[PDB]
Amino acid sequence: YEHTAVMPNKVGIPYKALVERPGYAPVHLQIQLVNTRIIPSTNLEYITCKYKTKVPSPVVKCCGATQCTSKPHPDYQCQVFTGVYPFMWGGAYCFCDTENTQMSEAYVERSEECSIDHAKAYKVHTGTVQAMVNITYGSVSWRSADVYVNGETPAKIGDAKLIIGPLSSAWSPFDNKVVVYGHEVYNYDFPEYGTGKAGSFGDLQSRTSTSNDLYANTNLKLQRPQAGIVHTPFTQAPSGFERWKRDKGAPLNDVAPFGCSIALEPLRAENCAVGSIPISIDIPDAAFTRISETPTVSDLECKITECTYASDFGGIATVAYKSSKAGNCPIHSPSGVAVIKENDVTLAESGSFTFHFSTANIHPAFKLQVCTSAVTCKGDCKPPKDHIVDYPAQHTESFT
Amino acid sequence: PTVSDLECKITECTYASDFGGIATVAYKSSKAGNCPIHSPSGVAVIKEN
Repeated sequence: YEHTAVMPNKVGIPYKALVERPGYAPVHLQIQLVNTRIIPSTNLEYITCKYKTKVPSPVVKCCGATQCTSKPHPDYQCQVFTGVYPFMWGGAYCFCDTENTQMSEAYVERSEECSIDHAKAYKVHTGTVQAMVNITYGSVSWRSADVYVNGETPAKIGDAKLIIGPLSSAWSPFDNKVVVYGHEVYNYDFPEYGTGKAGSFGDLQSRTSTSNDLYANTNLKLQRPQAGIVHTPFTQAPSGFERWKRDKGAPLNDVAPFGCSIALEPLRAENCAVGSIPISIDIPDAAFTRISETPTVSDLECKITECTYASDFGGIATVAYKSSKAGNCPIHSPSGVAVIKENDVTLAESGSFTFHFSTANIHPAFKLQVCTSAVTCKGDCKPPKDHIVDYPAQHTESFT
Repeated sequence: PTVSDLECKITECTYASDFGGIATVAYKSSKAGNCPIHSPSGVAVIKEN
């Protein structure tokens, strides 16, 4: 009567199920968990990415105490070096003949590559989550409502009233703190902004793009510019945009107990083939077409016309229908066991009518609930040789 | 899918392997359509494709 389904996510080739009803004709669902998306309430904690030591010009004090005055960008590396007297054409600027100093100074500033192609941390909370889901319904055979994933607000679009969620499209495998580097979202904790994570994620930590301030524990180490040369060499640990895609933590575009893949995101959940959104529909008696205002199919028999073995649509099977009433006649197989493209089958008494479907097996022995009548549409399913369709129509290859 | 019932009897035949022998067949089938035929021994050689 009210076909709940926490059936595997599908997004690539919709899956189908059947509301059995004996008072009224059974009515189809196409439960398309196409968006398993998230709407976190979040906070940009820090961009990370490979640095650029766009050095401030060294505040060289050569004697009379060394003074290095700081300029914008917290975490300011400055190191005196002696035994080098500064030349640039043969020149000098140092102001002792008892000290030959070259004082190298370097701060971290965001790379220009940080602007475009970069890692991005987040403090991720559940927030005001939502997902949209198709239910084909009645004999209208389409309605795709979008409601909050937490139940909360039902919405009746077409015949069915459709409730999406609770939470199963409101969380990805994110932790509270996550760093993201590419497609791959990395469940990488840190104790808020203001912390140092050199040689990992948060080596650079800018809270603004095209930075003028950041926190850069990048393991920045100045070395001696030997032979009276004036330059600043920067020795620095690799970043969250120099690797961590094979020095990976938990690479979410390659792992997920949410059964999804993830991109460079404040956390959304792309392309889920399992991760089941628990779907709940409130379908009144009205939402069905009634038993005697539809056929009640009696004397039916099913045989293939030609099924296709593959969890993609194309399998067909005539059913030599014959009933005791006439009308419209919704059809569907019980669950994703056979996923039927035809939400509705036309029915005339003593005729024969092919419907469309998809199977996860070579024998199409799925019941089809033809307006208060099951029938096994057994026969022969000739595969399309080789299935390259991205996901199974069934929803997880649920067998007929 | 499977050819379900049928019975055959002459409508005057040949005593010869010349093609001229005919026989009506009260055919019936799981689904109506075409049905290629030939004797499965080839003792009757059938001109009907």
